Formats: sequence, C-alpha cells, structure tokens
Amino acid sequence: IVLTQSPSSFSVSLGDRVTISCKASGYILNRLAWYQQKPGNAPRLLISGATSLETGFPSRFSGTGSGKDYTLSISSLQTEDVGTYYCQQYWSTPWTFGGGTKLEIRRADAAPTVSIFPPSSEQLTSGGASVVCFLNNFYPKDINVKWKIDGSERQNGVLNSWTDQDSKDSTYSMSSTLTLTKDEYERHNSYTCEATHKTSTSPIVKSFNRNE
Amino acid sequence: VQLQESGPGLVKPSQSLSLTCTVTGFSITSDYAWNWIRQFPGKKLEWMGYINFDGGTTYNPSLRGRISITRDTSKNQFFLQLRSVTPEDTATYYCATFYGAKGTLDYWGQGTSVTVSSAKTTPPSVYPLAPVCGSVTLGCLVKGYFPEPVTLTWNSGSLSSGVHTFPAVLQSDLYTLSSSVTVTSSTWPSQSITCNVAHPASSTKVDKKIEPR
Repeated sequence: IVLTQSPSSFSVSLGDRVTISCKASGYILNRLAWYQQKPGNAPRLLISGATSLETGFPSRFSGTGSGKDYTLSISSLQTEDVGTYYCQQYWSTPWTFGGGTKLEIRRADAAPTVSIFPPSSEQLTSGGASVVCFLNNFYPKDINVKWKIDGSERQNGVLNSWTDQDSKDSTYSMSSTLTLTKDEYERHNSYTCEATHKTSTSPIVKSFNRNE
Repeated sequence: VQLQESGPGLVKPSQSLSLTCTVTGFSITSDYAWNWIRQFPGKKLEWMGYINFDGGTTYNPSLRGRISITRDTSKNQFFLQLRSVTPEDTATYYCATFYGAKGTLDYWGQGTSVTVSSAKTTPPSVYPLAPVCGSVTLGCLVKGYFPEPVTLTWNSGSLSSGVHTFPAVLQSDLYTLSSSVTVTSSTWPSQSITCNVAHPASSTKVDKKIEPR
C-alpha cells in the first residue's frame, strides 16, 4: 500500500487552520496513524485509528477519514506545532508511511542582519581560504546571496546553509561561504556578499577590503 | 516503555550494520512487537521489521535476505543486523513498539544515526571568524570532519542568547559547518569569547579563543 501526502510543505500564520491530506492506494479501513516529528526527535504518535487523538496532544488536532482518504487538521496553528507530519497505514504489512508534510509558521517579514568575515590567518597557513557571510534572523526564507570579488560575481565554491525555523521568533538564518585557494584569495582586494530579500528594495551589502 | 538504540555510527559499504535496542520499564516477552524503523536523509520513513513478544519475526520484503532481528531476553534487548550495506542504508534507525489490539507505533527510541561510507573518521579543524572591520557577531568555522555531527558551545554554554548553528555540508568528502554568536559590543573584546567544538565520533573537543584586530 502506497501512502501519498499533499502537499509536502505548508506555511501558515499563527492561529490559522492547517489541513494535511493523506491518500492510501487501497482501502485501509481506518488503520491509519498520524505522527508529529520535531527536528532532532523521533516521530511521536498523534492520531490512531484515523480519528482517535492521543494523550498529550490538544483538541486543536483532529483526524478524519475513511476508505482511502484521510486528513489531519489543526484548527489554530501554534508555534509548538512546527514540524513534519506523517501518516502511516497498518492495514497490511509492510507498514508504510506517507512522505511527510513539513509545517512552518508564516510570520511578518524580517530583514536579515548581515556580517562578513575574512579567512583567518590560521586557515590561510593551510593553503585554503573561506570567506563567510552570516545572514541572521530573516523572514521569509527566500533570499538570494551574490558574492563579488573585485566587483565580479563568483558562483563556484559557494555553499549556502539555512537553519531550521527558529522556535522563538520564527525567523531563519543562513550562512553563505565562499571557498578559494590562498593564492586566489590573495590576488584580489575587495570581497562583498550581497543579499536580495523582499525587506529591502536594494541589496543588503557587506564588504571588506584586504588593503584596509 | 523506554527504548534506547545503540551501535556504531559509521559502517563501511559491504559490511554488516548491527544495532541494539535496550528496553526498560517493560519486558519484551510480556507483550508487543518490537520494531526497527529507519529515516533516510531526505526524511522518508521505512518500517524494517519486528520481533514479536513470542520471538517470531516479520520483515519488510524490501530487505529480503538482508535483515535479521534477534533478541536477548536475559538483558531485555533486541537487535538489528542488516547485511551488505551500501551508502543507501545511511539513515537514522529507531526502535519502536506495536500492540496488536491497537496497531500503531506507540513508543519510540531516540534514534541512532548510521552513516554508511568508506570515508575515515576525521576530527575538525576550528578556525576563528572575527570582523576585519578595518552588538558584534563572531563565529567559528568547523571544517574537515567526518562523520557528523559536531556541537559548538560558546563560553562553555554560558552564552545562551544569540547563537546560531548552521547545518553542515559536504565539501570535498568532509563536512564543514559554522556557528555564530552575537554579544554586546561592550563585552568583546573586553571579555574573552571562546567556542568549544565537540566531535563525539573522534572523541575530541577543541577550543578556539576569538581575537580582534
């Protein structure tokens, strides 16, 4: 039995309703579980038997469904509900899970605070150079970072990593790291990371100059 | 009632993966089926099989011929063996319980991450991130380590507010991550800022003092 969840991701404002659909490829006679998973933790049983709410979860959560079609609803989203929700059938072995639906909080916009760091002298001695840009506490998650070396955009050797949505303020942060050799790094003067985000009509720039 | 997975976090391709689940608060011969479930890096879940309270086993056909689940009733432990592993067996492995009359996976362990790779365990290099500039945000760049993970503690954990830990990425076979901390311009560099980087897989901890200029 294949279990399909739609969609794979939801962004919902605090206090709004969320609806997570799960469809089974065969009739499963309400042998349908829902689990909530928070990052770093095991899945936690939320609903059993399609409709039975587990102890430890509030009545904001409700499971419905029959036949092949099941739904998990949250009537009023709260910050602690952030996580990924999975359905699972236990009608026939092998037991199978849906692919998960990740839920995040849609909060008001927040502008990134940008910081840039040159390679340390310590890293340069080993022959490598990583230029690091932190972009902290922004929302929404969509953000574009461009690196410029002596005014020219560089895309190779850039790695970007976002945090999970912050459990306190519901923002994201991200690092953008440009890795070069020492000789590539030491042949140019200016290093700039430029962030494009909906909170600013112009790019949010941070730069340093090796010749200070 | 309480389950705890254990076993090696790094296994080479073609070898067997072996894990243990230690159960407390309930006897594995008294009731329930005792299951292994795994979660892949992309976060999909796969039920692998169980050993029932009477010792009978059932396995997912996707693992046919490759899986054995066994138990030691004297120690209230049950075990997973997965043979001839490949990198596609990299996953977080969980043990969990099932009760026939209900049918769901009620109680779960915390999970243990297993990486299937031929790469060697390597401790991280720790480099300082300080402003060249010629609140203040500082950081540490933690580079060249394997397998995951590391933990970065700022000022021995005292510094709580305004720490960010960025998820690691692979760079030329080895993980790199960074952590940021933001403190009042009044405390740095007047007070010392140190990051402490722990890598359990290599049993190492390395501290780096952040220096200005």
